[PDB]
Amino acid sequence: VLDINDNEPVFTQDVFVGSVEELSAAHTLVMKINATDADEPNTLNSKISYRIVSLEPAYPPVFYLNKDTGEIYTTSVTLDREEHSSYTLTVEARDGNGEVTDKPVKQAQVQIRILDVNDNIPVVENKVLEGMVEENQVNVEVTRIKVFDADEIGSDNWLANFTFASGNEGGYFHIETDAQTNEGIVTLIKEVDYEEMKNLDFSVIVANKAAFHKSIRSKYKPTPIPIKVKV
Amino acid sequence: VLDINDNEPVFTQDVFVGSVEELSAAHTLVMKINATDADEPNTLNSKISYRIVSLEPAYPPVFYLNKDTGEIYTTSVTLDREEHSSYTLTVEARDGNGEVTDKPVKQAQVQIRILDVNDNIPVVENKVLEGMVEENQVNVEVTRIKVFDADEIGSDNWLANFTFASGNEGGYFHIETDAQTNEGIVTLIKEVDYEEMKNLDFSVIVANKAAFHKSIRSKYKPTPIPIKVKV
Amino acid sequence: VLDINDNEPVFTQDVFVGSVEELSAAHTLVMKINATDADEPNTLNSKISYRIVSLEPAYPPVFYLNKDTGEIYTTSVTLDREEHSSYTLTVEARDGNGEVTDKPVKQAQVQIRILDVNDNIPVVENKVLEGMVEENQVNVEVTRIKVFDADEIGSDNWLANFTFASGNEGGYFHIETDAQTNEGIVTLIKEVDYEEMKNLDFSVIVANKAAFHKSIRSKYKPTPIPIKVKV
Amino acid sequence: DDNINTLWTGVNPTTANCQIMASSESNDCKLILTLVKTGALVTAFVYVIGVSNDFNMLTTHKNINFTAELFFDSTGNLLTSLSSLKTPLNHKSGQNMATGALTNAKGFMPSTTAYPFNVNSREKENYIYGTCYYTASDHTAFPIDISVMLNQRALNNETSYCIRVTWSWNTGVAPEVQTSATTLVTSPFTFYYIREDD
Amino acid sequence: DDNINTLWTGVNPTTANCQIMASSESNDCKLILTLVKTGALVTAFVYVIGVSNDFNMLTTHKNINFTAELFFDSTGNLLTSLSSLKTPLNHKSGQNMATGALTNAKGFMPSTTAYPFNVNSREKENYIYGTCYYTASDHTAFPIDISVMLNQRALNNETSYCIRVTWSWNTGVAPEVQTSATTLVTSPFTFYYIREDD
Amino acid sequence: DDNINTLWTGVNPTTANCQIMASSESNDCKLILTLVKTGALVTAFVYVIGVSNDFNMLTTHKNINFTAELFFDSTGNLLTSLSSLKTPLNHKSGQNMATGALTNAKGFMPSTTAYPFNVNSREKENYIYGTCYYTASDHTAFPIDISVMLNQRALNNETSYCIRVTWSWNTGVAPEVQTSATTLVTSPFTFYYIREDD
Repeated sequence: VLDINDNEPVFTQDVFVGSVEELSAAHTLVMKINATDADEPNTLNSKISYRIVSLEPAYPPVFYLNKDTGEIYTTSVTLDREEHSSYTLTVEARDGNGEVTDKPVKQAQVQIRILDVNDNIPVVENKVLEGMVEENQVNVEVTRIKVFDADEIGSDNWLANFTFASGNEGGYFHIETDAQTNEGIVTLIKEVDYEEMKNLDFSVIVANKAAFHKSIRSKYKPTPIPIKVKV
Repeated sequence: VLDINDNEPVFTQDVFVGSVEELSAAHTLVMKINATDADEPNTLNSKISYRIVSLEPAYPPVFYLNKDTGEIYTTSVTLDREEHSSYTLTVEARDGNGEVTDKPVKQAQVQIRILDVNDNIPVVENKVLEGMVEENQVNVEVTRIKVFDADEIGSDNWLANFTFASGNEGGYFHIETDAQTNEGIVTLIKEVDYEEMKNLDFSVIVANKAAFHKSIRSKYKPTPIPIKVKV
Repeated sequence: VLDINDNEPVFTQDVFVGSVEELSAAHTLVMKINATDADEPNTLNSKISYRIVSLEPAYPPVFYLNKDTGEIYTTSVTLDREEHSSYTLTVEARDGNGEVTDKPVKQAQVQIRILDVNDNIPVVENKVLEGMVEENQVNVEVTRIKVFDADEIGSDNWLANFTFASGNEGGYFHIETDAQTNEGIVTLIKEVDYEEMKNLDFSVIVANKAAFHKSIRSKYKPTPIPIKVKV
Repeated sequence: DDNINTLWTGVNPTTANCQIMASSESNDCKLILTLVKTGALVTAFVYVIGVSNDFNMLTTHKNINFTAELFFDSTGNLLTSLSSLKTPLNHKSGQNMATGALTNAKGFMPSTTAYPFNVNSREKENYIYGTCYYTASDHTAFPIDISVMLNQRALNNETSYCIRVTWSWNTGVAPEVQTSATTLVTSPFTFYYIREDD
Repeated sequence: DDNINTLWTGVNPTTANCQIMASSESNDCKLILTLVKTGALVTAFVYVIGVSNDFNMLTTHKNINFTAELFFDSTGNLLTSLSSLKTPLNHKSGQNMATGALTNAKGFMPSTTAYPFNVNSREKENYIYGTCYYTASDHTAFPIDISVMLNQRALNNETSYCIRVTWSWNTGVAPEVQTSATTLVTSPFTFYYIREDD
Repeated sequence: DDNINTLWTGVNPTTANCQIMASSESNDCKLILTLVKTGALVTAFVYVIGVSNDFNMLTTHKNINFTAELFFDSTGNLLTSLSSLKTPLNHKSGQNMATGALTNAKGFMPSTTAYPFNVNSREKENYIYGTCYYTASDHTAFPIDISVMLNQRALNNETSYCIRVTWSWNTGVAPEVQTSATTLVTSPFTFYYIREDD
C-alpha cells in the first residue's frame, strides 16, 4: 500500500470553536485546526495543506491561516467587535503536494467569537433632568439617568457606574443602577422641607462598571452632568 | 506731445469679479487688475501704481495688492468664508511716479467671492429620537434626523450623507436625505409584527455628501447616534 | 530661671486665615504661622516645632508645613477648588527639641480659602431653541440661553459672555446676561413683518465674562450654537 | 571617520528588505532604519514604505496595527531569521549600506543597564511613545501612534537586544479608498535611547 | 573642528534677515535656522521671531499660516533672491555666523535619493509634520502645526534643493489682543532628514 | 574622545540623587539627565524615576505637577545646594559618571545670547514645551505636559544658568490606585537648545 491519493483529509469534528479578544495585536494566535491523516505518516498526503475557503462577512481580511500548521492568527487589520460580533469560517484540509483540483475533500466550519473590551465611554441619552422633592419624602426613586454604552449589552463593559462629583455631601441621594435597562436610578435618603425654597443642584460622573480599555484610558475626560433638582 | 500728467489711468471695466478658495495659503493668486494707459508706453504715466482704497468689511487684512502689477493675493491671515462670504474692494490706478495728490482718477470696484470648503462636520440638532412601528406598515417615513452643517447652505459640503453603523442588517430601514431642509428621512421597508414586543435599536453616522477638507479629516471621529425605535 | 519645659508655645491668635489660588504650582507659599515663645530667645523651647495635626478633608495631601518656620506651602498634588472650596487645618506648636509627648500644648485652627480660576468652559443646558416673532414687536426678550459653568457661582469666571457668530448683522437681536440665573436673554430690537415667511437663523458663541485660564486657553474650540428663530 | 557612526538600512533599497505581515510569502515593505551614535545616546530614525499590494491596502481600513520587530545578538549583529527586517544593517557609504564587517555595532544597541531584560520592577523604563503621520492622497495627515519597546524578550539564547516598533492608527475614516490607495508610507519617526557600551 | 558641522543663521541677528510676508517692503522677521550634521542625518532647528508690526499683528487673529521657503543651488549655497531668508547661511564662530566660504555645504542638503524631485509615486516621502508653540502674554501655549516639505519644486535650473517650512494655527480665540500683542515668537522646532552626500 | 561630549547623571544610580518634593527629608527620586553637544546645540534627554513612597503616590492623583530645577555657576558646574539634583553631573565612563574635573562644562549651558536673563521683550524665547508619557500598570500611556524654562532667574550672584523642567498632568482618572501604584516613571523627553560658547 502506497501513499496514493486515495482518501480525503480527516478532521476531528465538523465544528471548531475559537475565541479572540477585540483590538488584539497582529499575529495573535486565535486558534488551531487540529486535523489528522488516515494515511501513513511522513507522506505527501500527511503534509496537510489547510486553506480558508470562505468568510461569511468576507469584506475585512481579518484572519490568517498558517497553511502548513493550521494555526489561525489575527492580521494587521484590527478587530472591532461592535461591527462584527462573530465570524464563521469555512476551511478545508487538502492532501498531496498542494495541487489544486476540483476533487471533493472534507471541509469544516469554524465559529470565532470576538471577546469585548471596554473601548466605549458611556454617554447620557438625556441632557436636562430635574425633579420635584417634597417633605416626608424618603427612599424616593424619582429620576433616572439615561445612559448609552456600546460595549456588548449585558456585560460589565456596558453597566454604568456612577459617582457624585459635587453637590451631594450631606447624603441626600444615592445611585442604584438598573441592569435590564442600564439606568442610573438616583434615590432620596434625606428629607427636605419643601417650604425652604432651596436648591440641591449637583453633578455626576458616568463610567462603566469595568475599567476602561488601555486604548481609551487617558482619553477619558468626564464632564460632570449638572442635574438640578428643585425642592 | 509729451507724457505729461494729462489724463486719468484707464480701466477695462468698472466691475472686476475674482474668486478664491476658503483656507487658501498665503500668496495665493486671487486675481488681476487688467488696466491700461491711454498715454505713450514706457512712460511715467504708463508705470501704473495700483492702490487698494477700501475694503468694505475692512477689519481683517486679508488681501494684498501688488502695486506694480495689480495682482491681488491672499495674505498670512487665512480666509474663513463662514464669517465673510464675499468681499468688495474699491481700488484705484494712479499714473505718475507714485505722487499722492487729491487729483481725481478712475477707480473701480472689485467683487471677490470666497469658495467654500467642507471644513465643518455636520452635527445633529436633535438628541433623542424614537418611533412607533406597527404591522403592515412599509415605505413609512416616520422619523427624520435633524442635522446642522455650516458649510454654505445648498452646497454638497452641507448635504448630509448617512450610513448605518449597527442595528439594521436585515434591511428594515433606508435613509433618504431632504435637501431643502437637510433632513435624514429614514424609512421602513421591512414590516414588523408589532405584537412581538421586540426592539430594533440602531445607530447611524452623519457626514456630508462631499468629502471633508484635509484640515478636518483625521480630526473627524464620529460617534454613532443611537436611535431606539420601539415596535 | 532656666529654659525648662515650663509652659506651652504661644500663638498670636487661635484662628489663622490664609488664601491660595486654584491650580497653583508646587511649593507655592500659602501662608505663615506667626508664633512666639514666652521663654528666653535662642533656647530649646524657642526652637518651635510646628506640626500639622489634622486636615478635615484629610484625603488629598495638599499642603506642606515647614516644621521649622511654620510656612505653609502647596505640594505636588494640585489644588482643584471645584471639589474642595476651602480647607481647615488644626496645627500645634511644640517646644523642646522635638520630643513627642502627650503633654497638652496650645493648638490653633487654620482656614484656607481656595481662590477660583476660570478653568471651566461654559456649556449650554439647552440644545434646541426657537421663538416666534411677529410685527410691531420690539424690545422683546422672548428667549433665554441656558448655560452652565462650574467656576464659583457668582464670580466673573461663571458669568456668561455672548457674541454673535453669524446670522445677525442687521442688528435684529442683542444679548443681555442675567447674573442671578446666568441666562443669555436675547432681545429683539428690529421688527420683522411676520407675513414675510422669512428665516432669521443665527448662531452664537458662549464664553465667560473673565478670560479663560492659561490651562484651558488653546483648548477652547467653540462650536456655534445654532438658534433658529421663525418669524 | 564619521561613516562608522551610523547603522542603517540604506536609502531607498531597490527591493523590499522587511516582512511586516506574516501572511506575506516574501518581503512586502521597505524598512528605513537609521541609528546614529550621538554621545551616550542613539538617535533612531525609522519609517516604512509599502511595496506589496496587501501591505498597501491597509490604508483602506480605519483600525491598523503593524510591527517591525528586531533582534540582535551579543555583538549587535541583526538576527535576520527572527527579525522583520531580513537584511543586516551596515555602515554608511554615501546613500548606500557599506559592505564589510561591522565595527563596534554593540555600541548601537539599547543599554541593558537602562533597559533590562525581564525585570518587573523596572518594566516601565522599556517604553517609548510617539507619533508619525500618513499623508493621504488629498494631502491629509493622519496621526499614527508609535510604541517602541526596548529589550522586552529573547526568543532564544542568541538574542541579546530587542527593538519592537509598533505603528497603529484608529481613525474615524479610512485614509484612502480602494481606487485612491497607492502606497503606505509613514512619516519618519525619531526617538532616542541610552546606548550600550562599545 | 566641530564648527564646520553647523550651518545656521546666527544667534539673534541685529536686524531681520527674512521676509516672510509678501506685503512687507523689506525684511520683517528674524529666521533662526540651524542645521547639524548628525551622522547620515541633518538635525534641523528652526523658529521665527517677529520684527515688523504687521508680522507681529498675526497673533491677534485665530487663523494664521505663513511660510519660510528656502532654495539651494548645486553646491548647497542659499539662493537669497528667491528664498524667504535674505542672508546666506554660514558656519559657527561662537554665537555668530562665520565669514569665509562654505565647505561641504552640499552635505547639509536634503537627499535627492530619499527626497526626489517630481516623482508622483514617491511624493509622500517628501513630507515632515510637527508642532511648535506660541506662548501668549498670559503664558498660554498655543499649538502651531508645522509642515516641512523637502525638494518639492525648482523655480529655475539654479535650484537644486528646497526646504519649505509652513507654520499655521487654527485656534478658537486669538492668542493676543491688539494692546497685548508684543512679538510673534514660535517655540523651536527640531526635525530630521536624510542628508545629501558631501 | 567622545566621552567628553556628554554631561549626565549616570545610568540608574544606586540611590536617589534628586529631591523633587520639598516635603521630602532626603532624596526621593532618581533624575536621569543627559546633555550631548550636537554641533551648536545641546540635545537634552531627561526623565525621572520615583524612589520614595510619597513620590510614587502621585500616580494615585489626577492633577500632578512637579519640578526639577537646576542652577549652574559661571563654569557650568551644578549648584547642588540650590538645585533639585543633589549630585553634580560628569562625563561618560561607560554606563557611569566619570570621576575627575569637568572640562568645558560651560559649553553645555543654555546660551545667554539666545536665552537672556531678565529681558521682558525677549522672554518668549526662554520657553520649550513638550510631552512625555507615564505607562500605567495596565500599559496605558498617560500624556504628561513638560515645560522647560531656560535662564529664568538667578537666586544669587553664583547662578549663571538655569534649567527648570516641569512635568504635569491633568487627567480624567488617576493613572493608578493605591494598591496598583508601584513607581512613578516618566518616559524620556528630548529637547534642544542653543548652547553657550565653550
